Amino acid sequence: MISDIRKDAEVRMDKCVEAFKTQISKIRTGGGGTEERRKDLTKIVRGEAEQARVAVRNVRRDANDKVKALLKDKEISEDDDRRSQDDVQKLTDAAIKKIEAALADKEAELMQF
Amino acid sequence: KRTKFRKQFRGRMTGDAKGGDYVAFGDYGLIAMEPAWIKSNQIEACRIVMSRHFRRGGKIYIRIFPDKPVTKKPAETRMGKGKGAVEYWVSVVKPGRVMFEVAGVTEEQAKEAFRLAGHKLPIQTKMVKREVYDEA
RNA sequence: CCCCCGUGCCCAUAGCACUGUGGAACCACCCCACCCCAUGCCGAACUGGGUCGUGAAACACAGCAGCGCCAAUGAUACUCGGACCGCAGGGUCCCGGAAAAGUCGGUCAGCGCGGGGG
RNA sequence: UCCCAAAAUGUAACGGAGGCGCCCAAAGGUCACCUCAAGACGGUUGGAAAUCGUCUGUAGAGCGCAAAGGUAGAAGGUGGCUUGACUGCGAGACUGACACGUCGAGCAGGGAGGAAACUCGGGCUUAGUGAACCGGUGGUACCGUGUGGAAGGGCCAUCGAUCAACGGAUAAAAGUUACCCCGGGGAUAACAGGCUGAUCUCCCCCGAGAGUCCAUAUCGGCGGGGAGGUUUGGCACCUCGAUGUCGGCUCGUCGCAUCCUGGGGCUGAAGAAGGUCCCAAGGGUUGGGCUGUUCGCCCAUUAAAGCGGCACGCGAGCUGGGUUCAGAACGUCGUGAGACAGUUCGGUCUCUAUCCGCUACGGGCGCAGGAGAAUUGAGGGGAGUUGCUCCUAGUACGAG
RNA sequence: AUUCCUUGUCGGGUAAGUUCCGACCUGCACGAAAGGCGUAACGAUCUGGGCGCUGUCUCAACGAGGGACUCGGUGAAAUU
RNA sequence: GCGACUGUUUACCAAAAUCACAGCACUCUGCCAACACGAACAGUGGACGUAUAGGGUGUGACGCCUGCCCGGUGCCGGAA
RNA sequence: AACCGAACCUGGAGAUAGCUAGUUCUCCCCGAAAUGUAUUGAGGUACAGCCUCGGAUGUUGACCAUGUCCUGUAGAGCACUCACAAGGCUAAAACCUUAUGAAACUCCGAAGGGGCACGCGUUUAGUCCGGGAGUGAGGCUGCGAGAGCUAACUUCCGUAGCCGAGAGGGAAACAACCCAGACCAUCAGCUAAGGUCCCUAAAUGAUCGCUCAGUGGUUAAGGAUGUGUCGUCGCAUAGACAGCCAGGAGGUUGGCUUAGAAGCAGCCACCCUUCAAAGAGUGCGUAAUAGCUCACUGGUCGAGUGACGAUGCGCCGAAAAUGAUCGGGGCUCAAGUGAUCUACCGAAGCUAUGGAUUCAACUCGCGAAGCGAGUUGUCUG
RNA sequence: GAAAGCGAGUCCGAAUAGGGCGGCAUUAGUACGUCGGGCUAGACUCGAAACCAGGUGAGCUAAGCAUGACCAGGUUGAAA
Repeated sequence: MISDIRKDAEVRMDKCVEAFKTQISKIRTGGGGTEERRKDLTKIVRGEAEQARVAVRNVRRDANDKVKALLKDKEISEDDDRRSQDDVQKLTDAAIKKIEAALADKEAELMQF
Repeated sequence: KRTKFRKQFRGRMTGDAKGGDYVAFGDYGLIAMEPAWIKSNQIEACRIVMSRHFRRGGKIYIRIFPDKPVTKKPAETRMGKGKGAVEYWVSVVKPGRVMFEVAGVTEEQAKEAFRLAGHKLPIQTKMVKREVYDEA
């Protein structure tokens, strides 16, 4: 059954990450950096990362209840609870790992000029 | 590369070779020296290697298609039922058969062709030539 | 000496398939069929009553090595047992046993009882 | 039912695939009779399949359902009659440890189908099943406690259990314990060790390609060969009549895959500041905020602010912040008691060293007179860090 | 403290805050009499900050007194 | 932050965010009360009380408050 | 009334205790099991398996042969089944050629194995009845498979040996491995394993070579013409590709595509001439050419060289934590190692002299139980 | 044999098939003893946590009740 939730989790997750990763490019007007006008712009970037974190947590606090309250109806025993956790972590941690990595490059451009 | 429809699991055993053929659909060949497990993730891996070296005129008759489905190690406790048969496929290669062979290329484009694609091989291999006749 | 009819052993080193020789005796077709008996529908089969003609066709003998079928010297796989090797995958040495396949070759039969004919 | 095997039998694994807890008023019985799958050429409200027909045809189809064996003289496809899908029985065998279980020639009674020899005691065989007890219902007039019956009992037959955790305790039975208690276990877990090493860490081989040019200055797809064992873990072998668990504070110390220094090579190295790889563990490697942390972020520095061992070094050294006793609270699960690698406030961890080892200090004897006292060095320990600045300089150097 | 998901995200005090106080809201699993939200005074309650002082600390040093050490007297234990 | 407050407790590991409380609420009981102790139509406690009195439950200064859902459960009522 | 999730005291029984611990005199004989089945069973117990005692039997046991039957691990293989390598060919299935895999494919198919009667070299068990048992997870190792990185001094079947309840010697130390199964006594001899420089015995013995690492003392992909030995390609009055000086010629004259890509970023194709002779180009450096070289030529040296292919030995690869080491010392004037031989050493094995014990039969004596005597074996430890 | 009951035979059954037994290699044995063992009792010995019955005391601590005891000093400042 984990092979079913894994997809539904990765698809929806990567679908968002791939989306925001493209939206952040719409913020960059050109060069970025015109006398002090560099940090104030970063404020807009903070929103992209903030909304990203939540989006990655939603799927975790949504797909989990779909299985937790499912294995209680006499269908799936234990030993799968933690198994499902380590499954969403490899997706959540990986996502955040890409976000911070992406922002590291974006910030290097918005401050470059 | 990949199968279409098979059973659940299979077996494993080291037996003698039943195909003492050196030349097959070409001129040169490639024979191993010691038994080894050739993973399906190697055939396609070396395929692109023999393609970037051959310019217009590079055909290969791969007949070492993996037919020995195995299991894969879990990630916690290996206690209970069977394992997952979803990972990779290998094929027992008894020293005496051919895994790689081409035709058309020159000697220099052959002695080095099979030379490059051989480092990822668990065992050592060699090349062959004419003087190979079995049946009609 | 031959040949035909049945019925056996044998159960493709006897089978199929190219072609031929055979109908006098035997053999089949064919003819007819109210009813015995009979077809999911037809008397093609089964079957009752029976010529000539015929023997492409079913049969019967015969030749030809196309294909089937059988198929050994040598030799390798494996190998009881005996003695070892490499971290291992796995591998060898000694004494016997020792087949698949494929090579040569060999065939399309051989052995009876019975009844009918020259 | 196969498969798994040390090849007759047999045989394990929460080992690899699949079926049963029926069905058949008759695919049963007996007797007659019919040559299947499938392709091909040619025709139909057909243009995939079937159907009709003719060739082919070791049967490749079928056999109610699972697989296998069996595979045509038929069990295979039809029809008549029929209902042995029988009572009384079994020589002698298969199989089982026991109780079951399977197969059976021949006997009899009476029947069924062929003309007959004959076949016939369910179904091509293998699953479609359940002891014993307790009770229902037909037949039989063996007991029936003074005799005579009867009640009740016995025997034939048969019915009832989804006893399914199916060789099966009661007619009938769920939870919880962090209030916990007793008997035992390292033939079973968590710490640690160990074996291991998939995962981790790291070294090496191949050269796709980036790198203007160029594969290896650097970086190295795809794939590979080993290493170390500090990580997840697997196995769980000493240790559950007790190997105290994280972390810190204290004390340290050892390895190199060397963070800083130290010498080197290559550079895509002008200098300068680097990279990288090689050699190299003498010595060194800061102070704080947050955190219970190891770990990590940040502040201010530095030659640098290394990685890992040592029972994740160190509690018969300390702390007790963390977690795995009691109370209490919250969310949440639970009808309840209660519950949670969920959080939360609280929470007694044990003056008196034997032996080894260790820091000091003495007492003996020996060192071939008995003394005083001055020394050699076998060997052994300690120490061994580094910045800045100026002098050569603003010189080699470089357009600057 | 209820929010698993990182320290959730801006903000506040700090040189620097996985904490704490304002807020946002996505409350894995707030909430109305297992009461909601709030509240002056009180609490050997818990949490965070500041003032002051300080051997808590950077490092301790010194002094003292009670053992510890030495001789006479009495002389135990767990363990084994 | 928790609780309102003083007060209590886990004599020998936890005094608190426990409990307790003043305050609010649902309900029960007019009889030899509900109720409780009792081998007892004995006795006694509820009370030499008597319903804004008595038991039960929960909740808990004081302040603004106290939503939707009785299907299931239990509770009273009905009744061919 | 100092350990209260139910006080304390006395009795109910010394509750039950399938769990634990302990169980006391000697010698002799035999000698287990950790398997199968069932189990509210899985450290428990039942039945059998295995042990012993004795009564009947008294060769049927046991291995070895022979003939006879049944399997269809190993292998193989295609025309069956599921997958599968290249082309044909057809409107892709099929059919063809070449080529395949396979625990759950199979028309083939062994070894060995199993039932049987039969006997000898053999041989000395076998069984039936009946008394009393214990064991009822077993451990390692090679082999044959599952699991599982064909990872565990991992687990689960089969099988053999050992352990378990067997010492002794060997492997430094070491249930497992190797040699061997210990009746007693012997300052007695021959061997097996394994060894024979010194720490312990026994050739620091022989012959032929391999080695030079100090390998022999935990590894591999992959590298190095390190040395030994086998076998293939071109030449010395062609007086050799490699060493020393010279030439290392031109033309012709478009690509895709650039500011350039008119020898060497990628994608084509790659004639001719003059000659003693010169490329259909194996590099370096530049933005393209220059410039350093390849093949070919002259000369003088030139009885030897250059390319791999196979194995015997070895080097690199090789990084660990309390101090290092093959057991140690050391060992190449080898005490390392491949082959050859012989001698010795060395177990409680075999042997010698003596003795004791268990079972049988053969000469005994006594009227008997019984004793002691000689003989073979045993004395299984 | 289930039993009626019959018997060197008796049950299955209106059949001559088998099971039980007799004859055949023919013990019929019994009582006392010693010794292996089995069963029933403490039943090899030692050890529970716990269960039940009766009894012991609130000179423990928990509380009620009757009756007495005690609270240096200082501060604050209610109603009336």
